[PDB]
Amino acid sequence: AVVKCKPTSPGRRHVVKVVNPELHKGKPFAPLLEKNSKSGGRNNNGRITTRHIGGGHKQAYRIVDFKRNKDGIPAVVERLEYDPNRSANIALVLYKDGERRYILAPKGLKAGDQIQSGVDAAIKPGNTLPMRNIPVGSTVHNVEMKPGKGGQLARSAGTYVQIVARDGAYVTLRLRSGEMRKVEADCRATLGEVGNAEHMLRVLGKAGAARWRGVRPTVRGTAMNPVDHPHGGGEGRNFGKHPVTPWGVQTKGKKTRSNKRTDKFIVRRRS
Amino acid sequence: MQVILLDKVANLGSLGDQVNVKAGYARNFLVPQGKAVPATKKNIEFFEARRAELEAKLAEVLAAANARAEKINALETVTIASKAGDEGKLFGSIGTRDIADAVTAAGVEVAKSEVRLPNGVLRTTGEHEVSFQVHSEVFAKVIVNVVAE
Amino acid sequence: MRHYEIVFMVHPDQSEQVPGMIERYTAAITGAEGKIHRLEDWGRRQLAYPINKLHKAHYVLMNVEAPQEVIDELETTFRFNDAVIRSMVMRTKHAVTEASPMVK
Amino acid sequence: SRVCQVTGKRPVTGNNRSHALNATKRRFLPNLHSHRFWVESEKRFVTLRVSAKGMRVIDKKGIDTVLAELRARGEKY
RNA sequence: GUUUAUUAAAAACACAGCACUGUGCAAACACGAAAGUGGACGUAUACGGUGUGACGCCUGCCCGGUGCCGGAAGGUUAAU
Ligand SMILES: [Mg+2]
Ligand SMILES: [Mg+2]
Ligand SMILES: [Mg+2]
Ligand SMILES: [Mg+2]
Ligand SMILES: [Mg+2]
Ligand SMILES: [Mg+2]
Ligand SMILES: [Mg+2]
Ligand SMILES: [Mg+2]
Ligand SMILES: [Mg+2]
Ligand SMILES: [Mg+2]
Ligand SMILES: [Mg+2]
Ligand SMILES: [Mg+2]
Ligand SMILES: [Mg+2]
Ligand SMILES: [Mg+2]
Repeated sequence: AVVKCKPTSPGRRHVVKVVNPELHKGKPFAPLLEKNSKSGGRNNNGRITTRHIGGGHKQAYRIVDFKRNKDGIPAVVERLEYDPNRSANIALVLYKDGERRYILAPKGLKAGDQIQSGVDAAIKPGNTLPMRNIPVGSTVHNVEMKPGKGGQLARSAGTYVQIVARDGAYVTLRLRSGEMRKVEADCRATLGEVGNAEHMLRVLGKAGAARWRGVRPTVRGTAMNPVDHPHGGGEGRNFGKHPVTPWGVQTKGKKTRSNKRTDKFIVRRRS
Repeated sequence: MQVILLDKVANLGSLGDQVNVKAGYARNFLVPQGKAVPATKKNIEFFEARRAELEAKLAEVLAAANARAEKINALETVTIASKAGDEGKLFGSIGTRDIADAVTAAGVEVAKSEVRLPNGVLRTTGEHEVSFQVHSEVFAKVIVNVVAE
Repeated sequence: MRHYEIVFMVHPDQSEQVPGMIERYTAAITGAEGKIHRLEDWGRRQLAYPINKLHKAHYVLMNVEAPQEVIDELETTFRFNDAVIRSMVMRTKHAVTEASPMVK
Repeated sequence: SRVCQVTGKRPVTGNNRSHALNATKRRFLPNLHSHRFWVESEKRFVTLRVSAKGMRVIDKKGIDTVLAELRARGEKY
């Protein structure tokens, strides 16, 4: 439910909230939190490695169960919660033996639905079962890449990965970027699309809304000086050269995939 | 790599042969598994004159235990119960340890790396052929039956 | 309740285990106080055209007077049972109990 | 560091003498590889960080010899 | 909002937004002779780069040059 806010002040003129009343308006489950220190984009040498990262609000890492190990114990969903750490909403679930965990929320998962991981699960959104047991053509998310490792594919707000084939030990996955990847069929994969699908509908509206998210201002390269960026300089707005990263490498179209360990798994590249 | 042999190998010859193989095949596979000795003239003395028939004895005390894991293991009534669904539909796959738990219990205490499988997963419930390679010369024709729960 | 006619097409290599399935669908129909009127195995029958890269299948007819909850529950079975190829949950007005023309 | 434990090969320095004979200092790195060697006199594997020349030495002197040379030299393995 | 502490506070930068593009995750990229680290305890609705700069109506033709992308037969071609 998106809400185009009203222009009481310039800066609210274009804010589009995404008001989900189903999210829990309280404190998160404290035994599944830990410290999540910021970095500013600064590695162990102290230098900025990744630019434009800083400030924002303090956050606490919700320990989300991606590996999803509780086989055959049926879980019920206690409530959906907001997660500042990611773009999808998370669901505090409650197993039969009393263990509470967080999972990513599927699309049709509401407060009170049941879920179950394992092999003998039911094929319906929320359940985690190995991809030699999910039918071909279904849409799954939170997909592993190695058996028992942890979900890594389709883990964002409103994404999903289809299972277009199954030939022996591999299944072919149409990824969300359009890329066809062979993953082992023993890799577990939760059914259904991941929940918060209208997350891409939001509009931040004002300059300091991205500052709340740890997104520092991004200076474009043609405004700099010829020592700073390759684009810099000129007596006016001059850009007589090809668009390169500040370290000199081409941007508009140069493919920088240098991994040859995993080219046997990639059936088709994206378009 | 002039290397001496301690057992018959695939495409080069039998015991007591001094074959020139590549260095990777001698170092990584043959020598650590005891199937070769790097042929020093002090080792040709250790082997070819002295232990020509003594190392030939040791290859023949192993074949007596090789034919014995065939003759008593002819029962082929191997019952392994696994959880499954219906008309096939297997919950948990049958590997090579799973076949080497019943034949270990009913037969010889054999390791897991001796089971030979064309399927490897063994999903469909029922009888399945399981060849054995307890040693690289003697084979068996055993069929393991998969039982549901 | 609502009279039905459910005919489905099992893979012919699974023909030896079709009466295993019958004893659970009919159990789920009578498990909801539901009548069954006829149940006629048509055997391995030659296809008119090869679906799923093969030419034969093992047809089963079954007339059913069930509630519509345990029929929608049954439609999800033929979806995720990989042995059955096609299914046809078809609705009829009255409980037809006279046998098929293709039993003779 | 890049030291073959068998032969003691060490990264020496040189020049990139171009076609116009310009000299820029370069390093000749050895062909080191971490490798496991089967020790029949202990029935186990020892992981030596050895150059590709050094594997030729082990296949000529025998592995049970060089591991005695490293004890007498004073380096763990 | 920010900016030349100390002759310039602007029409400059930023900005939300837009688009092209790279990147399947041991990601691309960056800091590092390396281990490693940031990215990110994130997973394409994600991240980096580049351009433009709310909004409204719009964004017309040109692939000859230079770039990048794909084609793999021929031609030429290095060490070996
Ligand atoms: Mg940035
Ligand atoms: Mg921007
Ligand atoms: Mg900018
Ligand atoms: Mg300037
Ligand atoms: Mg420059
Ligand atoms: Mg100008
Ligand atoms: Mg000009
Ligand atoms: Mg000089
Ligand atoms: Mg001033
Ligand atoms: Mg001033
Ligand atoms: Mg501008
Ligand atoms: Mg062109
Ligand atoms: Mg052209
Ligand atoms: Mg080209």
